[PDB]
This record gives sequence, C-alpha cells and structure tokens, in this order.
Amino acid sequence: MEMEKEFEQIDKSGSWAAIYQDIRHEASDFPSRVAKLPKNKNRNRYRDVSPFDHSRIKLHQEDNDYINASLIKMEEAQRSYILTQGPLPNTVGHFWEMVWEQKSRGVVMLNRVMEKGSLKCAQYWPQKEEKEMIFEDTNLKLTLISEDIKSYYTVRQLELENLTTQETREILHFHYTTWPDFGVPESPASFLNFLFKVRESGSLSPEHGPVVVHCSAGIGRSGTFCLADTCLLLMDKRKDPSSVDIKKVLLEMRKFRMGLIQTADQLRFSYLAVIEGAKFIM
Ligand SMILES: CC(C)(CO)NC(=O)c1cccc(Cl)c1
Ligand SMILES: CC(C)(CO)NC(=O)c1cccc(Cl)c1
Ligand SMILES: CC(C)(CO)NC(=O)c1cccc(Cl)c1
Repeated sequence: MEMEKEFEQIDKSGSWAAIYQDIRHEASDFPSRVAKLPKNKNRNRYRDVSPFDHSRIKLHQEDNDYINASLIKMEEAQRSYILTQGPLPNTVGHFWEMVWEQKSRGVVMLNRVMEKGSLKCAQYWPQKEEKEMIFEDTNLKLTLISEDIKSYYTVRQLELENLTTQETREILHFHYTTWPDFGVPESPASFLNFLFKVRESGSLSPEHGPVVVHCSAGIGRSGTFCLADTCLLLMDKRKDPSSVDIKKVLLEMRKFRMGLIQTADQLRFSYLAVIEGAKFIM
C-alpha cells in the first residue's frame, strides 16, 4: 500500500502495536559473540543491545578492537551510517578513535546527557574553548572551536588532533536537544528541519566517511533518524515514489543492527516524518 493512506488505515483501526510486533517477529537474528566476551562487559551500556559480529565497527588496535557500534550500509539509497550507544566513562577515547579511523565528518546526538534524572551518556566533548580534552588511552586531543545554540538544536565546530601524527580535522557536532523525556514529539517539523541541516553540511555525503549517530542505546531515536533519511532519498531517486515501503526499509536496516525503532510510537512517528517530509521536498 501507499504510505499516507496505510497510515490513516492503521490509525483508524488502532493496530500500531500489532504492526510493530510483526516487525519484531520478522527481524534478523545474527550472532554477537564479541560483544558478550567477559572482557567487554564495561564497554556495553545495556546487556540486551549489542552489535552483530558481521557488521560491527572494529577499532584499529591489537589489544581490544571492540566498540558497541554498527555499520548500516544502504545499497540502493547509496548512504551509510554508523549507529552507536552514547559513550560510557571508559569508552570516550574509543569513540573519538572510531570517528578518526572511519574519516567521519559529523556526529549526530539525539539525547541530553541527563534525562529522567539519570545519566544517559558521558560528557564527551568540551564545553569551553579554553578547556580542551585529552584522551590519553587513544592519544587524541579535542577542542571546542565555536557553538551555535538554536531553539531545537545546537551545532558545534570541533577540532580533533591525532597527537601521534599531529594531523588535525574539523568535526561537526549536531545536537538535537528537545526530544521529550517520555514519548515522541507531537510534530515532526523540528526533527525534519534538523535532518536537513545535517544534510546541508555535507556530513552525509560520499566524500566523507559515514556519519556517527547516537542516542542512549543507539537503536531508538537513532533508528528514526536513519530510517527517515533513507526513505526520503529513495522517494527522490525512484520513478514511482509511492513504491517506497517503510516497513521493508526498516527490516533491511535491522539486518545490520538489532532493535532499530524501540516502540510502536516511534514507528508511527517515523511514518509521520516521512509523509510530511515528502511534501516539503517538492
Ligand atoms: C587514533 C590515534 C591514531 C590518534 O592518536 N590513536 C590511536 O590509534 C591509538 C589507539 C590506541 C592507543 C593509542 Cl596510544 C593510540
Ligand atoms: C578540513 C580538512 C582538510 C583538514 O583540514 N579535513 C578534515 O578536517 C577532515 C574531517 C573529517 C575527516 C577527514 Cl579525513 C578530514
Ligand atoms: C531542498 C529540498 C526541497 C529537497 O529537494 N528540501 C529541503 O530543503 C527541506 C528543508 C527542511 C525540511 C525539509 Cl522536509 C526539506
């Protein structure tokens, strides 16, 4: 079926939970043996969210190459994304090592450091120009260059230096700051505006390594971001845009990381975002 009318048909019939449970039943199951090794317990935020072995990002290190991060490679859309958990106190150096090694231009953050009164990820970037951060375990230096605070999101320019070679690179930090502590946003307008700002920066384009996107677990809000982006790109590329099937695209993405889209409300929000986005594109 088309999307907008499939949408109203699920709303009128109140069957979002049944649609979402079908997706969960049909989703891929692949091994995640490296994630479950005992030496990696303090590298995982949640025991039930792990990268598959076949698609995990490897650190270029011989001691321990493990990080909780996955490469989502979308062949028809010609887009790639790295989805990862919010960094932990003992993985902030690994996180920036990955950004460096994968040649990423941008980092997309969809959570606040504290939500619901608890810590959802480490404070992993510097908050003042004159107070830079040094990650001694991976030999990197990170400096805040500039910050632009808007009503729904903040964009930061960062300098990452490889202290071994003295090479430097400019990284863009795109921080969506207004996702509610509970539920999903009422309107997708600010989320779509944010997606378009990431696109306009070049961070999603083939002349760079894959964008790094995270929330707390790296599957819910993060899944919503890449699902909406890929669906809108396919609607632009194909002769018949009504052939784009968001459930099929989501199942394709779940070949590369488990659990993408965590609730039926996140599924409905993803439909809403793609529907409204497709009208603005033209
Ligand atoms: C990312 C770079 C190349 C930047 O200095 N660092 C490393 O690869 C690294 C990894 C593990 C340990 C240490 Cl000392 C450096
Ligand atoms: C702007 C320059 C030319 C360094 O001055 N390139 C980068 O900063 C950069 C950023 C991300 C990835 C990689 Cl490979 C390079
Ligand atoms: C340039 C086009 C028209 C794509 O062809 N779209 C946008 O610039 C845009 C901006 C904000 C929100 C949304 Cl959904 C689209």
